[PDB]
Amino acid sequence: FMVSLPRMVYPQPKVLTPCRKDVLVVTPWLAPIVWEGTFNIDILNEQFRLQNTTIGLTVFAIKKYVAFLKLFLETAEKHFMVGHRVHYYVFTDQPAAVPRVTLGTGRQLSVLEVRAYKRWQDVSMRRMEMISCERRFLSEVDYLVCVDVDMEFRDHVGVEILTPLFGTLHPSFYGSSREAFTYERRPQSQAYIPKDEGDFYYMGGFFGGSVQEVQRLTRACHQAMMVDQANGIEAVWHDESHLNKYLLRHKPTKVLSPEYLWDQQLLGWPAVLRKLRFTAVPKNH
Ligand SMILES: O=c1ccn([C@@H]2O[C@H](COP(=O)(O)OP(=O)(O)O)[C@@H](O)[C@H]2O)c(=O)[nH]1
Ligand SMILES: OC[C@H]1O[C@@H](O)[C@H](O)[C@@H](O)[C@H]1O
Ligand SMILES: [Mn+2]
Repeated sequence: FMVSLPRMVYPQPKVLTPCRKDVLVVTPWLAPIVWEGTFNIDILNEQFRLQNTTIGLTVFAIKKYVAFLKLFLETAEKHFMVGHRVHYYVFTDQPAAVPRVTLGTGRQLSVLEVRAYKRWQDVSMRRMEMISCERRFLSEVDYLVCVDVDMEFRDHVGVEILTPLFGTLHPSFYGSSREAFTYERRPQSQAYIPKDEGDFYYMGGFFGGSVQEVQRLTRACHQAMMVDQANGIEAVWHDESHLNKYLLRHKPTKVLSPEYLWDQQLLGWPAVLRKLRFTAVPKNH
């Protein structure tokens, strides 16, 4: 049950003027595409705080990638869901290497020890299995957001993203035609997508939703990866290829624009991006 919003004074939405004319702001299945200009964060904050929303954030930091946690967590404290309840879940092979970062009120961090795989591909792929921590998340958070750790927040990432299921437009492909997308193209893989299919190319480094929908997604991607392994095939972009297949066949209820996962060194700051909110930290692969 949702109580009434309080009185609020803000600019009237004008029906005969779009918030953004340069970009697509709603998918053909009526899911908002979240860009700056399209939302009033004060209305959204009221709606979500009145539900006492708790957001879980998962991040994996295996092997050398523990070095990214300090900046990731400190910048998450300045920009990710401030004002709301947040539970960080740090999955790592080295619990003693997790930095002690100071958290704001209503925010907590859990360290979850996992095994390290040798190949960076298996580390990245096995997050789907590891996420699908099932009973624990249902009890502790309302939404789960799953991200890469080699990143920093530079601007607001808030409750405008929350919805039953979302993916994020990959920053290298948002202007690309679908035949250029790097989907898995071999019909022998479960992740296969033909050249005449595909809405968007979603980034493996930032997806989320309600706990139920995220567990559906991660279970389905982990089962599809197991089928490929048993067939001796590994998708071209690993868990990202499987997430793309899943989101083609289960449309997300919101799509985040590339504001939400950007790489300034590789792609600069185009005018269609008013804000760069969560951005790659340069590293040597
Ligand atoms: O040795 C590794 C390799 C991968 N990762 C995790 O898997 C994510 C995806 O891998 P990566 O960021 O290397 O992929 P890229 O963004 O460079 O394509 C990393 O952000 C970490 O969260 C990790 O922790 N340790
Ligand atoms: O083609 C897809 C690839 O695009 C890269 O630009 C990104 O660094 C990889 O992680 C994978 O997403
Ligand atoms: Mn990454």
